[PDB]
Amino acid sequence: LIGYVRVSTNDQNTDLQRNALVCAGCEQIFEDKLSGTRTDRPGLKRALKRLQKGDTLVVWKLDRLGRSMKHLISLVGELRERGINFRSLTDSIDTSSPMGRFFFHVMGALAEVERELIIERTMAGLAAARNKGRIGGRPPKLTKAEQEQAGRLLAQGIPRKQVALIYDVALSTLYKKHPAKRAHIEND
DNA sequence: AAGTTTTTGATAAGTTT
DNA sequence: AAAACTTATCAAAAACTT
Repeated sequence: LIGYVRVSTNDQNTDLQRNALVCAGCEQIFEDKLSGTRTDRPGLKRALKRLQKGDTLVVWKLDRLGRSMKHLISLVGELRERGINFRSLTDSIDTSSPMGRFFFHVMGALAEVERELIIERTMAGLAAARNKGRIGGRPPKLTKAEQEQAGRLLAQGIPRKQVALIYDVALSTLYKKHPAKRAHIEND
């Protein structure tokens, strides 16, 4: 019984989603913009607040919409959470009551596969690029010639809280050998 | 742009002469 | 034995790739 509208960037395809619900017999308007960084609902972010947690929702173009990347499915599954579903017209996407709900409930929950295998496709251009031509991981800032260097420092007269200063390693790295000073258990 | 695989690093898990 | 101290968990990372 609600109502929402999406903007792309031009006022050309705005009236397409605007008065698109002009007869949708809604009750509330929710215009917004994307001009900024669409990484934080750059428009009408409180529509989910003052919403009828009991009755259905309203929005129509899942096309031009914030709906993006892997997350577009992650949190959108909050409809089934409260008391709504969907049922626009531009895309008569089967929804509304259980007719669509439990018919497009395994379309967003099973939507895994839609890209769940891209977990392999993506690993293709990587598991291959690997082989012997560039692994693809944090580049070592410490050189092998400078690693074994301390192989005889603190073995002739060098302490601990001093061996590392010109190197400036870390606050957990350094020690990667035999014991040092009593007591155990990590944390970093 | 959703990933790895290495090789990394400031905060939180831990005693007894 | 209280917190010194060397740990083995937790992000961000610079390298890269679908």
